[PDB]
Amino acid sequence: SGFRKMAFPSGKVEGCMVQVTCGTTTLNGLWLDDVVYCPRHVICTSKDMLNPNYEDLLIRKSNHNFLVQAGNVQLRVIGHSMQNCVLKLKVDTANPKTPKYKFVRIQPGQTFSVLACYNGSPSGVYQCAMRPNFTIKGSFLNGSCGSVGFNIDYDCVSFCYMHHMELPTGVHAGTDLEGNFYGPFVDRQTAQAAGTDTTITVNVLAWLYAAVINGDRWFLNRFTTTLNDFNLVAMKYNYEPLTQDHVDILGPLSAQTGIAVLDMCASLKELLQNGMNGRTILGSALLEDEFTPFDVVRQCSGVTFQ
Amino acid sequence: SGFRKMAFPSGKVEGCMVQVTCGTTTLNGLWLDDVVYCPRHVICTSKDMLNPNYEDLLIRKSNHNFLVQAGNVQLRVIGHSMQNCVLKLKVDTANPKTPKYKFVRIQPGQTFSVLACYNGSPSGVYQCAMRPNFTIKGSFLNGSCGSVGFNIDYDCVSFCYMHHMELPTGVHAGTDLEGNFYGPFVDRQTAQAAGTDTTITVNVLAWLYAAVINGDRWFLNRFTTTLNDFNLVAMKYNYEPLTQDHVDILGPLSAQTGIAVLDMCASLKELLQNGMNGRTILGSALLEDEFTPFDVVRQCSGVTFQ
Repeated sequence: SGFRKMAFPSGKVEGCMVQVTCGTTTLNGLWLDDVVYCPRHVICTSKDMLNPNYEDLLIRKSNHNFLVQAGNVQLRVIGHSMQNCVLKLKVDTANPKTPKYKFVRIQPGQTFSVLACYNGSPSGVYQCAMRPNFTIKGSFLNGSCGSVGFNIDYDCVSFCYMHHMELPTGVHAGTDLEGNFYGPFVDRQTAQAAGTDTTITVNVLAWLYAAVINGDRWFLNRFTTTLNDFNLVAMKYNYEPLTQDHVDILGPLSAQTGIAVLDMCASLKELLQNGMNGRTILGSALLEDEFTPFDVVRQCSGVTFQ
Repeated sequence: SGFRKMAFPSGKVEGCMVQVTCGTTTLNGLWLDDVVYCPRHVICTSKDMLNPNYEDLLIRKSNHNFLVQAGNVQLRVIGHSMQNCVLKLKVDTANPKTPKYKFVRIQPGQTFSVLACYNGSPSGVYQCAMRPNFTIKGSFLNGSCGSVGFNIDYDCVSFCYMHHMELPTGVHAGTDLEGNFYGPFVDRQTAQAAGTDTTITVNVLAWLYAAVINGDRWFLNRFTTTLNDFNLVAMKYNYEPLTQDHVDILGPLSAQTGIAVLDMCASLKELLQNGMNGRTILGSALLEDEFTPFDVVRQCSGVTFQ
């Protein structure tokens, strides 16, 4: 038993991390088959970033202007291209360590693992969630740009995130691997409003199920509630409204614990309205919303990937 | 910026995980050079576990009684032997993916990464702390036994933990890679008393420093305190006593932030006596003790390993 915030094993992703250098700037790139993916702002200087015209900036660059190093192997750049906010550097040799992979645009409220990298070398891996406002609360220092987030689905690495910038408010923003930002953000050094963030209600309920599986009763109540009436309380505490799609997602957790979803909603309702009274759930003094229902079933059944 | 509970990249360790099966039991093994290391209790049945005579049990076993699976290739076991509580299965072929590695016995309060595994397949990775009572609060289901914990020190994998058992109270226990348990525990299915656990005071201070580095300084108070007077307060709240060794270890964080170690203890003293009053520190409503001072410096300077 036990419950932890678990990241996917990163081996398959480590093999794809390269160092990409253009002019003075060095960040991380993703080498799959014979293409390296990296944030296009690698072609910028500190002052360019205030208002870059990326097309003009890239025109002054040629293939040989790009220094791509994969460990100690020098890669040869035979093409360069801009797709939305990502740069696709065509290189002469395919990555032999290329895993089975696809590019995926995830939904707000889904989770993924991040392999934080500096100069193309992996330093850590951690789990996180794409917030409802399309930000992520991560750990990215100078030169972490181009680090990617991913899920593993059996043998297939699903790349969903590439890191581009820290907002003035300290949260993080980035693109899918086709270069479309999550949210309203742009790769330019200006103040940028993230939305009002909300708590991912379906995730919080999945975590309450994880609590019961592991021995925590105490929040279980004698009440129940209705879908319509729970969302009234949700709106007051800035929880995402619950839909029937969400209730269906919680079916298996419902069936294993024997606790109907609206009964768990009633327990959560009392928690929002009266707090936790300085007691904890699965060791936490707050309500946790960074486990999807799939994350909970994986950790409580032991799904492996090889 | 940002701060996360970050695990080491797991690639080098994934390459060493195999599946080891004996009778009905299947758990995980660590294939380094031509030896597979796994818990010796794989040679036990459910009923054997009540009181195993491991010497007699291992005498009755033959090489062919050990089915070692590495991906799709089954390895041929040409020897078996017991070193304390770990079983050493000599195999026909040396692991071509063997990293530079050492076997290390860690101290209570240090941290390490766990590659949680089932049937020899990596399923997840997370950071954890060896508690002062020599247990770990991990996430281990049936067949996770033999999962290992480790640190990376530049290029060398330092294996420090092998998982063996869940205590009846739900916490976890295991050995170093020489088969010596951490703590008073034994590999037999009986009630086993773990110690009184305490909070790792030096880790909490490291995290408070991590908080200041990242912009959370509401808890900074204007006072100081003495080492003797702080430990008096610490003992009342089941914190580990702080030593000068601990103060010296926090030196670099002290110098980077401009907050003397004893001033930070004064902040912590107040935090223990009046709680957090519904504020958070680095997103958390409780005081975190699973980051060592080295963990904080790694994540705040961006040290990589590849």
